[PDB]
Amino acid sequence: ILTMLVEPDAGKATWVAASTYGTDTTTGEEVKGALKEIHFSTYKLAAKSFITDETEEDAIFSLLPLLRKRLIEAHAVSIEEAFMTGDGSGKPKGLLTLASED
Amino acid sequence: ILTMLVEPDAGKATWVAASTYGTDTTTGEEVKGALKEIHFSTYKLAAKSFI
Amino acid sequence: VNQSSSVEVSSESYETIFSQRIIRDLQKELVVGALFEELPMSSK
Repeated sequence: ILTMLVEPDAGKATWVAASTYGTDTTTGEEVKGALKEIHFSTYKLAAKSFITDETEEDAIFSLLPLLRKRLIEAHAVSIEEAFMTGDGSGKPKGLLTLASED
Repeated sequence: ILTMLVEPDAGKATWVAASTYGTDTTTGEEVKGALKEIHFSTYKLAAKSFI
Repeated sequence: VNQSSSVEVSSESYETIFSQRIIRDLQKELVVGALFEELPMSSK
């Protein structure tokens, strides 16, 4: 997790009267605030692909370049589908569901 | 004919949960694919003239 | 097409080495075409 502190919101300063002037009340109301925190954590995307010894031999072309590419790609697409509409249960929640929530 | 291989369409990874860490599911589900072929051919045109 | 691979080939045609080596069977033996001598005729 990574927790950062979000500064608390503004609180007004009281308008003291004229009778108050000359008394402890002249100093006015206390303005008091507590820092709040926002927490960041991580989810996981993972995929597996498996060239058997034999497919490699049963092809005129190599076939593992594709695997590794289609591998990296699968991860990129996945972050993407989810960052859009990711429900958020074990997937990153996403901009279009983040919106529904708000 | 000239058959060229077309690469397969995109595949998706599996967001995998906290529960799965340390289990076979941690790694995801297979990203499978298949190359496909496009075959090219020529159809003849002709003309004859005589003088 | 060897589909157990996760990245299979397009069609079996890319899983073969089309080799152009032409072989033929033992082939009948020709015996009487040439046992006989030839008369070089030069007229009908």
